[PDB]
Amino acid sequence: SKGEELFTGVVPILVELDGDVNGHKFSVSGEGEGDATYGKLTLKFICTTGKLPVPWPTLVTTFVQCFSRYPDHMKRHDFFKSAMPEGYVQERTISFKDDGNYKTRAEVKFEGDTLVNRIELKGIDFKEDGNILGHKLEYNYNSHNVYITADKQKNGIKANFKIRHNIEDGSVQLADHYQQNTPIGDGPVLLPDNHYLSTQSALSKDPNEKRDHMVLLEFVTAAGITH
Repeated sequence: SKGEELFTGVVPILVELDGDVNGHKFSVSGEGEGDATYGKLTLKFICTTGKLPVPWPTLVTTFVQCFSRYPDHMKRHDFFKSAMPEGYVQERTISFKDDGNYKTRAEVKFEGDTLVNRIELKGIDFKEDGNILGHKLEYNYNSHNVYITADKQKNGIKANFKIRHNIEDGSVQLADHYQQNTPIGDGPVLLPDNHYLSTQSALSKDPNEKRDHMVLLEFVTAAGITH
């Protein structure tokens, strides 16, 4: 795609989110950069409204799959870069097993040379002292497979996957994800064969930062297609 050529180097990223979870309103701003050549993301997020009212890990998937590394032989399956620069809408329902749900709608597109992810998040049905509103999730992150399929009538894609959040008692909080993405612009986009993105993420803190924040280092590779 022409879109692909926009990602051969390091690209600066901005993330802006506004959220309302059970009437707790909040905002997050993030900055960093992506290097799709290496499937690599580096960002720092800051809650600008005070304390974040949900655990940071629960927002990772919401906070730019155009930075995944597509092997050369899988170039024809990279919807995400093909929609650039005009971008794509990304919508999800995230269902926290035996707790509430997030519904997210985001638009991912270039503003100048910067790749931007603008998100609105709404959370309902949460338990006041469940794992989310009760802040019972560990500050860490597991490795997943994101299963993608074409969604031809939308000129886009779907994804379906299961995120695992470790709980501080040693258990696990499942977050089922269902995702749909729709291109914004009028150039041709790539409608892929079924495949998956293999993810890994490391969460950390900046020792000099006293605002509520998250540092994220993430690597993602497309897989599941041999030729």
